[PDB]
Amino acid sequence: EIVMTQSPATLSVSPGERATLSCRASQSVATNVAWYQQKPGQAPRLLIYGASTRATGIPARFSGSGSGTEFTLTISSLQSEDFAVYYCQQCNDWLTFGQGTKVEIKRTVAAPSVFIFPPSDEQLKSGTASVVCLLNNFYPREAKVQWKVDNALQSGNSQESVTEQDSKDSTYSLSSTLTLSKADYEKHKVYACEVTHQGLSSPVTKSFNRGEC
Amino acid sequence: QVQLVESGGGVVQPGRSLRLSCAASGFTFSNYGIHWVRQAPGKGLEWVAVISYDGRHKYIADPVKGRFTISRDNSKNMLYLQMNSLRTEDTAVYYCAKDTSGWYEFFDSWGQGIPVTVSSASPTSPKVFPLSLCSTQPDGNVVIACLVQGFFPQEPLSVTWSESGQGVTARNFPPSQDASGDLYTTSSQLTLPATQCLAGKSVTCHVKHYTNPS
Amino acid sequence: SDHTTTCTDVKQCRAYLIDNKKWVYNSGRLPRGEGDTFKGKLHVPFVPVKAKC
Repeated sequence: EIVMTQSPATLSVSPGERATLSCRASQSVATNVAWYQQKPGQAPRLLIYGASTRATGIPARFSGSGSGTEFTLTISSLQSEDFAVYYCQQCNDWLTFGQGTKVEIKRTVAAPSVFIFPPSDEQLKSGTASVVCLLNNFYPREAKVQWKVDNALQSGNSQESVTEQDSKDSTYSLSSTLTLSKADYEKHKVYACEVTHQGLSSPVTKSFNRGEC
Repeated sequence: QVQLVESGGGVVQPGRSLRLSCAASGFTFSNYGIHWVRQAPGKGLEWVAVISYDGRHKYIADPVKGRFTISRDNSKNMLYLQMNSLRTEDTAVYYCAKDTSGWYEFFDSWGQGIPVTVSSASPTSPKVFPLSLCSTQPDGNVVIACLVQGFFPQEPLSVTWSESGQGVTARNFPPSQDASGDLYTTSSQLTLPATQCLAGKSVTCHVKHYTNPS
Repeated sequence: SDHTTTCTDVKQCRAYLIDNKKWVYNSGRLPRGEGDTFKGKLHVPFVPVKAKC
């Protein structure tokens, strides 16, 4: 219907009155479009934070609050906090079709730099149990959200030959690069040693998945 | 109050009759409409209707209409959105708009469908214990390289789904086209000893809450 | 150009203009117009007068 080309985000660093503007390409993302200033996470608060982009609906902490501030249905990020961080797409469920807002991602100050945990286990008794020797290496809670893991098979800087899983936020909004020095037991078993070189901005971390032999 | 949250992403292969069961909370689903919006995590409330449950005529909305039959029950407060004969389009978080008299505006913490099927391969988690050479780290590397569980839902854990010490779980990574979640569950070296260290993976592929010690 | 989904139909929607651009005298064949004003006594041109013939 009224294609809601949402403005991408609600800018906020300190807790302040932002507006998760969510433009509509066709028209104003409005109550007829039923933009509803939704602050939809995947599971959490995946509902109309606004009410037809006019008043604070279900998923708002007054941060996805309903407000058509322009053609942009601003999911009003009033006092936007770290918990207010959500894709506050004023999701139009218009009268003809959805035509929902893509995203107006509210966000505040977050992502503290935590210690990249040296959760690096080598091709252990169960790690090397498979015919393919696999280390189980991580850099949990890495300072930045990015930790380009190089399992370093025998300290070999094994960015390759290692199932370096994405450095996802482990526990403190901080990356966890689940590296895995991986080969067919010809390299990863011979290089049973592994230093999961995963840390903030691809920092080489001595996460000692250093398997004996 | 609009908690018409669709049933979780249900793996009912394309052509099956999924159910985006948006079981509405108290949101006047009888006295106000409960639309169904089969929508992605950030696609926008693509309503299947401006469903006037209060009104006589539900202003059908094409965006989620089509194989996502909105089984909205006004009295029962459940926009069940039964994706009857669901084609490969249910795999999206079916937000359910409170289409009050056909004003499809709300949503909920909606689940989804999943018009696909995944083989139930091994739910094992390779529970590699703390750092092989070191084994003395601030977080004991109780690492569960979850085996290749063809169903992605590897449920990685540090101790048999208990105390979950700093679980650095690969997102069921498809390193083997399956739920190969390298759950480097960095339970504290004491947490592994103080609590259990049975590195859990309740991988729905061969669904079983694993308890592999690490 | 505002429009509301409460009536997807245009039927109940009761569109009603109002005007006062120029000014005309009311009548029975005229509803109670919003403007009860403009008592501008504009001449009638001709006048019944007693002539001779």
